Amino acid sequence: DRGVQMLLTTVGAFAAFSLMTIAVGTDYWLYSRGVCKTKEEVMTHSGLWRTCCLEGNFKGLCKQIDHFPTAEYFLRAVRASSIFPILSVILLFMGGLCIAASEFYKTRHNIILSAGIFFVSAGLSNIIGIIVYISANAGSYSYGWSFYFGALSFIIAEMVGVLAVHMFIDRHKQLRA
Amino acid sequence: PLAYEIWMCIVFAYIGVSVVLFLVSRFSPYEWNEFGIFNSLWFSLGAFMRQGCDISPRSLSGRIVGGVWWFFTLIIISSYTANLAAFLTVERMIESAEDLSKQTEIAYGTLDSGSTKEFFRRSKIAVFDKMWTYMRSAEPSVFVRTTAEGVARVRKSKGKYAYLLESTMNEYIEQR
Amino acid sequence: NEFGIFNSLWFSLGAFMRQGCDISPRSLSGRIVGGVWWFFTLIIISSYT
Amino acid sequence: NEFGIFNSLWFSLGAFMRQGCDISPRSLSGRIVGGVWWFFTLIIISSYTANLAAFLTVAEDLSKQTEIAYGTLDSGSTKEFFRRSKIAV
Amino acid sequence: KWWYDKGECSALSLSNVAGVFYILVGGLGLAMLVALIEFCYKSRAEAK
Repeated sequence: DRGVQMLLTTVGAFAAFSLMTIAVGTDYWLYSRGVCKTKEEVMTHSGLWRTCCLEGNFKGLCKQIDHFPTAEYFLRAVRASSIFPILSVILLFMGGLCIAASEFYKTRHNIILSAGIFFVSAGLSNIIGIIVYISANAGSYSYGWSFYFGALSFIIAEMVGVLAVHMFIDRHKQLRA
Repeated sequence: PLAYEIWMCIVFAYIGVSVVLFLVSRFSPYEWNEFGIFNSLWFSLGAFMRQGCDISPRSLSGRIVGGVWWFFTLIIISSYTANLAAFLTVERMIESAEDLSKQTEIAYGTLDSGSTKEFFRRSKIAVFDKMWTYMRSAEPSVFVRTTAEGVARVRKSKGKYAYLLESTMNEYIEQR
Repeated sequence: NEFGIFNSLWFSLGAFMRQGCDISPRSLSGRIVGGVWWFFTLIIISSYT
Repeated sequence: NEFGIFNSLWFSLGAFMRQGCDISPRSLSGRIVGGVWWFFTLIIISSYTANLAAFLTVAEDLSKQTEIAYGTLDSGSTKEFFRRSKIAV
Repeated sequence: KWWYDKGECSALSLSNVAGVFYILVGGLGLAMLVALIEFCYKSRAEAK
């Protein structure tokens, strides 16, 4: 039905925003074997910003990752900053705002398209971020639940985008009726 | 042949390429089979498996998306085949006493009172003389008191220990 | 659907030899079958080469 | 002949990537052009894959380039030998 | 004794193919930009 599409779109947008924010915040991205804090080796959370000790002499201690020790330097810069994951969160937020303004100040019909473009772009930004992260780490291990929260954020966002575009298409079909 | 993350990102990219092909192909109202979401997913899957198409994008934006997906597919599939071949080719190819004498990190010993220790002690070959110097100086005493002791020491040293002994006992052990 | 039994056998043979199709399943179920056959073909032929 | 300049470029790109065609030249001359581009693509892509499979299976600058810096012990036969030398290098 | 006796010394990874991913996402973005530009242009033309 047409009335449920807006609910699905809005609830999806909220879910994607929340998942991406939690992932950018939490520290469970990579279960590695690292140093909990310097001045030997144990399992570590190693989230996006801070690597935190677990199963150790002092389990629980968390420190900031030392991103730095020319293409390699530029990658280090793009990874130390999380421009891509952060940009994904910003874009999802703006998409949500558009969906919300779909009703108030209605009949514009381009605000929905804007929502869709924002959701799809957030997805692309999320994938670029993941590739930068994985490439930056290397040069055993495992990926935590925040990394998969990020991935689920990408999938939900792409789906919400498809729904948005579908809604825009239907609105113009009605307008052309 | 391809790492786990490569497969994961191939799937994420497939979803993204399909969604963008659908968006660019159908969002504009000034364009009203063609690529709906279902047909677009099919086009992308077929392209990755190099299995040809039933439709292809006709617009500039659609063709940009298609072109990059085609290039990505060529590099990834070629790399899968090349690395598989490297696995199989290489597969078709320390293992001596000198390699043991050279490696001092790995510890090797013999029975304390036996023809092996005497043979190394009275030897005149350089390799065996180097081995004898190592054993006579390798503290703690690499020497054992029984063959089964060396067997257990090797089986209980994370491969950091080697035992020199007569071949008949090894033949019996490998067979048991 | 131009997919009788003879056409189905041709679609499959062609897909295995990495050649053209001339028809592609249009329904959801047909598409599932085609996708798995495509993946199977890719792995087996790459391995032969 | 639906081959305009845009469609010609699409046909060629798709042939290089060994992908779908969706339109094939019907004339004799179009087919000559297509055939040679096909052969070129087969040899070049086969060789890309073969050479990747190889890649994935297998200085005197001192004086021959000053960027690298070289020196010796201050009081030694090496410094004296260089100081007493007469050879070009 | 003092020289020889003292001797003391495969699966492609994203890193190997990251570039092709970067190119893909770059292309996806360019495509979206081209489409939006065409839409905005044809929208103004729809005014007249």
